[PDB]
Amino acid sequence: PKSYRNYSKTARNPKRPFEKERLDQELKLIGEYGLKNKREIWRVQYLLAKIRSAARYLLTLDEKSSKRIFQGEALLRRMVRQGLLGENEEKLDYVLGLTLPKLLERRLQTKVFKLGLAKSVHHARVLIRQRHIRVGKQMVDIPSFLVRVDSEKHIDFATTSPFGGARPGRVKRKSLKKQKEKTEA
Amino acid sequence: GISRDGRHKLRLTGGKKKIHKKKRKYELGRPPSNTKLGSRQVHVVRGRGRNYKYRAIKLDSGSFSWPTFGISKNTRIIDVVYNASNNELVRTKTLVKNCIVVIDSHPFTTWYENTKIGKSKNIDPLLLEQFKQGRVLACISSRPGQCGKADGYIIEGDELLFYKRKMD
Amino acid sequence: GKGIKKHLKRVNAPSHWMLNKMGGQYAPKTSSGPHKLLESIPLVILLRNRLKYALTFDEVKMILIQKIVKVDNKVRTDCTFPVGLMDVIHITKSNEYFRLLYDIKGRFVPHRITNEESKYKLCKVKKILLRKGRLSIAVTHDGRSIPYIHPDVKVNDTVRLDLETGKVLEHLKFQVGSLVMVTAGHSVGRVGVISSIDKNMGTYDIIHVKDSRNKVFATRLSNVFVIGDNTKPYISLPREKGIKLDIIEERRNRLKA
RNA sequence: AAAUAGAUCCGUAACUUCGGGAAAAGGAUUGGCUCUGAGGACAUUAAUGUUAACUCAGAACUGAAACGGACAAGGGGA
RNA sequence: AACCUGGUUGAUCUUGCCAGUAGUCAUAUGCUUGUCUCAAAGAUUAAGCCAUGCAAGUGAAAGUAUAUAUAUAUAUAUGUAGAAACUGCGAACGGCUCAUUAAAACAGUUAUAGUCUACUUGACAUUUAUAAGGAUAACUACGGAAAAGCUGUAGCUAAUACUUGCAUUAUCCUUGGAUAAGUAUUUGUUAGAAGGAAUUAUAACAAAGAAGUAACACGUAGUGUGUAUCAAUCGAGUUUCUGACCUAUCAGCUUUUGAUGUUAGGGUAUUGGCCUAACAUGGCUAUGACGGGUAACGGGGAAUUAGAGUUCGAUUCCGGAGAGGGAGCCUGAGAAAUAGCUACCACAUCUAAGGAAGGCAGCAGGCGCGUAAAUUACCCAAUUCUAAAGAAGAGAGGUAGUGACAAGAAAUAACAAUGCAAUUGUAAUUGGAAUGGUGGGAAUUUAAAACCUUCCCAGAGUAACAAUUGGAGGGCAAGUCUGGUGCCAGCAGCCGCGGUAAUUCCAGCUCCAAUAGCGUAUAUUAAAAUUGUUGCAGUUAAAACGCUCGUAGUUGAAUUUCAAAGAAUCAUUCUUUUUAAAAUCCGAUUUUGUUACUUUGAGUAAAUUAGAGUGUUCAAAGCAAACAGUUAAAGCAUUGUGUUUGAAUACUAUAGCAUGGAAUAACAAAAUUGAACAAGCU
RNA sequence: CCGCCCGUCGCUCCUACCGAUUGAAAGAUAUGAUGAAUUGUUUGGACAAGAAAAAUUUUUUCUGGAAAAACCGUAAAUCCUAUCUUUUAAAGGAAGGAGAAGUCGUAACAAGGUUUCCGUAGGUGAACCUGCGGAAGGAUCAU
Ligand SMILES: [Mg+2]
Ligand SMILES: [Mg+2]
Ligand SMILES: [Mg+2]
Ligand SMILES: [Mg+2]
Ligand SMILES: [Mg+2]
Ligand SMILES: [Mg+2]
Ligand SMILES: [Mg+2]
Ligand SMILES: [Mg+2]
Ligand SMILES: [Mg+2]
Ligand SMILES: [Mg+2]
Ligand SMILES: [Mg+2]
Ligand SMILES: [Mg+2]
Ligand SMILES: [Mg+2]
Ligand SMILES: [Mg+2]
Ligand SMILES: [Mg+2]
Ligand SMILES: [Mg+2]
Ligand SMILES: [Mg+2]
Ligand SMILES: [Mg+2]
Ligand SMILES: [Mg+2]
Ligand SMILES: [Mg+2]
Ligand SMILES: [Mg+2]
Ligand SMILES: [Mg+2]
Ligand SMILES: [Mg+2]
Ligand SMILES: [Mg+2]
Ligand SMILES: [Mg+2]
Repeated sequence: PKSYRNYSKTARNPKRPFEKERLDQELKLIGEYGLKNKREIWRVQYLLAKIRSAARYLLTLDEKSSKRIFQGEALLRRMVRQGLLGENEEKLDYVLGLTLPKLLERRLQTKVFKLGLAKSVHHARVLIRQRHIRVGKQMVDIPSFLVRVDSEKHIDFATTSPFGGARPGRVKRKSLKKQKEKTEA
Repeated sequence: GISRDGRHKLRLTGGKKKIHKKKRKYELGRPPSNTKLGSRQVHVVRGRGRNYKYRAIKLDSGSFSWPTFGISKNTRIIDVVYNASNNELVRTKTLVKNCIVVIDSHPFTTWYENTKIGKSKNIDPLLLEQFKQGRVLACISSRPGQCGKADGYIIEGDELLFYKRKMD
Repeated sequence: GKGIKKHLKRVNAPSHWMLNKMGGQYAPKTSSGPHKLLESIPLVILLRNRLKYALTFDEVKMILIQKIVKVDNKVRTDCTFPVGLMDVIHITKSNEYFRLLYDIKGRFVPHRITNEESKYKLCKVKKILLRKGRLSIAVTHDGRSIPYIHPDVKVNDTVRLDLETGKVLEHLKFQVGSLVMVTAGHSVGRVGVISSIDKNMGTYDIIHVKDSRNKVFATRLSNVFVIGDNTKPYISLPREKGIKLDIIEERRNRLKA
């Protein structure tokens, strides 16, 4: 029989292929955050649309209703845990105000750049992909990793990295070798 | 063979059905037993859960009651004289559930020489003029093609008048 | 052919067994016995998925080969035997005793009773028969025939049964103030008392039950089990004592670390 | 010259001046014997008796598979 | 995201279509392709035809052993193993496909007071005995046939195979009497704890009467095998109510030969025109009968959609049907079975010419068909099933191989010094770090390989370890650059371009778009308020019947108890008291027409969907997990013993069951005449 | 207005239509005639075993029983006839659409040189002409 493991899509196409202002805004964001394609912009838009749809449906509902209370508390807790709302704007109306830069600010790439630790955002992307970064004693090499609130003070170099207290790489050791056989010949 | 389904019938509107299923063997219809008057001869047929029913093919005696008193006696069957379904069945002398037969009546008169508490009954006359010749009219009450036996009771009162009038 | 089926597929098994939808196309397919399939669990489920004593099916087999497991004071070697609601389970090698009950969800749990409580169970009557010679036989939910029943025992009430000898100890009536456990849809482990009985003439009968928190629910008459008189229950209960909270309050309680 | 022909029971096209064509074309049956059923009148009281006359249906047996047994009696179609 | 642009004119405002745009768990095909995870795959056309191999068997105390081996005690005894064969159980489950099928099947709701039911579970029994009978496999000897899962004659011998049959009490009136002498089932006469309702459990009287209650095995008071009836369980057969696509250039249909009813039988496991005999003249239909069509199996569901809707569902689960096409039948608890049998039609195999043997819509595989689809591989380790039930078997099932169907993550550099334009850019030149892809070896994984993770060794500069597919007049983002051709060749979804100075053809360069992906063809949804219930238009653009009457259908004036008086509340919300009448407590309780409609409950399969919890390194997923500790504290049971968990909730017709109700709507009761009550009456 | 435009006739290509041929082919349904196999009853009785003097014989009885027949049923298949459905050939006849500088006239658009149209009937190479009744969408909202 067919397998029982299912799957789903994460992006959606703009429906209007050659609109000038949207295209310019997309290039803005891609250049600012150092991304690869339009597909990443579209995945973030997809996620934000799901969030906003849930918030709208909850808001049209009656006050002191059990459904609203349960699901609104769950959604607000999830949002504040993600680091998108804060401390004094947890009221289910500030959900509708979340914009694209807010979500895009929580990527491990942006966080690695902003905390010193890298000279740019392209440097930040290349370091993550080369096994140099940890998030709390677990090594992460995926630049779309979204950092939660209580995990953002634990970003640091990895113990197995030459930038984090280990042996040097394949280039240093070969140069040192050539120097050794130079000085002992 | 014979089936008992309704897929070959017409609808109550008069339209005809399309068959898309074969016969299923849990609607068997096996052929009839034509029990006749003669020396005992009974066969065996097995039903679904290996439940046996007995096919009589020839019988000439049974157990017959006198309903007024509540007494039963084994006796001999002489003839068949009437059948309400069709009289082609008295012509071949076949025994079925609701036949009218004639039986030997000596065992019943002999038993009346114990004269249980029906001792003030005043036997009706027509039964006495029947007793004089030694034969009476009875009605079968069992199903010989299912139980293998032929049992019945003596006819009395208005039923006797009905069946006397039907036979003239 | 078209005879009786012998296989059971995993996604078609009753949902309260809680089986993994990966790893297999089949489910154990309990045998025929004292309980219905949908109101019971096979012994392999109890002995591998719940108690975790076994890792595979063949290990359950090797456990049962050595006669160390008893249900209702009799050893059983069938890997798909049905166990059911009020039955007691004894394991000699570990010296353990259990009674199966519903929790506040719809799933079975082993309750870990003590040795003294392991000598009886509660059976509810389903019908009473009169047979040759004018003797009366009661039929219980357990699929069990009790001859020489007391004349005051009726169809819907429960009785307390000794296990060493199949005799009756006492019987508990079915009234307006009796204590009850409910055993089917939308409320499967709730314990309340009783408030009223309806008796609709040609159709089902509805009865109403009040919690100890003054919450009221209703169900059919056929899924009501009497477990005590007005004051106290006659068996020990799991830790919630059949008190069901709504999802908001349950979430609030769970948030204590 | 041959083939068909009496009755009963089924089934009948094109075309048409709607009346026909039509016995269109085609198909089945038919003896003897033994039985069952249905069709009237009269006079004494739902009962009882007395009495006809020819037709029409159904069934079981029977024979070298024959039965409008001789006589009598359309061939059809485009 | 509840959206629109180009095209009729010299120019304008409309109706109206054509073209453009985006999605598809939607098929095919063209160009191109470095890494990992996940995994659809001969449905469409031909329910077309098949070489070869496999796909259902089974003995660990417990039916039968001088086939024959073997141990111990000493010719004897007690044991262990066992080719063949008889006996027992299973083979009616599983797997495959979608041809038939339009009140049929199916779905939700009912009934069986009209039935059958193996294995498993609980109750529990009636009219020579120190142990009965004969006969048959395997086996031995003599054989036949080209051939086959062919078998003849003769002689032996067992059983839980096939049979016969012994020994015993119970109840009513501190001995006897009557005896009971019969489980299911059938006939006749009666009496009568439960269900809404009994011709019900049950009891008596008179006739019949199956089948049974151990002439069995193990050595654990204990089991195995077998057995009459009742009950349970795993199921089935029938059955109530409601629910489908297109067509009226399908309007009347059914009934001689069962169509619709009644009476009596037959048959079946039971009811029934299911069948037979007699009798009556019924049954359905414009609210669409009877027919035709479907490139129609139904459902759980899928795609796209603001809300309405439109289209799909061969294919993981449930139900149905079939095994080349039809019809019959045996065994059995269960079959109208097809890797069971018998015959015909078609197709086809071997032959010594007499004869014998067939069914891939099971798993691989082949031919044909076509636009359209993979290995004649490994294993029973997991999920389960069958058996004489640890231990055997299973193309069920799992694992790999092929595989740009579909889905998720994600490389093709980064950084300095100098030089040069505006802190910056890099357009340019130099130098050192970082790192996979790749080759080798291991720790692991796994039935055994293999993949993924992890570690060691070798390993980038034109980092040649070199990204593509479509476009550049407008719609629509991007050249008025350079050569060739010259209404030819060609391009162009639409408007259009091309006739010697082409922004559109053929090329070079340069730019734009998406990017390990991007084009093209057919179908389908939105766009389409261009099918309009929400929500169109009908003087002149397409469109009011020549006119009136009329049945079905659709729609229909106003009126019957209206109020008042408080409180708890930031004017408002929520409520507390009852002002007519009659029938149940010696001035207190509650009852006072039906439906539609609306409120609240019950009952319901998962998968899919919505949705709560949880860092698969993230995500698509999954249903799991979390906590202390170089090896212990601490806790709770007296030296023992890890602890805390989660797998929620909603949804599941339009019909059906229960339930509060004051508005709106319908129906009832309502006069050339009708009630109530008091008192003499039969 | 040296504008626009209408129809017959001649040529080429493509699509559908009528059509003698009692045209042809493939299916489906119904009646009829034959009718393999087989459930059930009856007939039949190769021989197997019992009850009878015996010399390892004949006769009687009971019982069980194979081959083969008959009948009522369940009924594949073949053939003839009659309809219905789908596809399809053909002398000849007669339309529509597309194309090419063709021939003949000038019906419509201006009062288009006889205002234009509707219904009906007759006639003519063609567009068209004429009779009877109607409309303005007229070339007159008026004496
Ligand atoms: Mg079948
Ligand atoms: Mg296992
Ligand atoms: Mg003629
Ligand atoms: Mg115009
Ligand atoms: Mg099956
Ligand atoms: Mg009749
Ligand atoms: Mg389907
Ligand atoms: Mg198909
Ligand atoms: Mg398939
Ligand atoms: Mg299926
Ligand atoms: Mg085939
Ligand atoms: Mg078959
Ligand atoms: Mg096969
Ligand atoms: Mg065959
Ligand atoms: Mg195959
Ligand atoms: Mg393909
Ligand atoms: Mg054993
Ligand atoms: Mg082994
Ligand atoms: Mg170019
Ligand atoms: Mg559309
Ligand atoms: Mg629309
Ligand atoms: Mg719309
Ligand atoms: Mg319109
Ligand atoms: Mg008008
Ligand atoms: Mg003119």
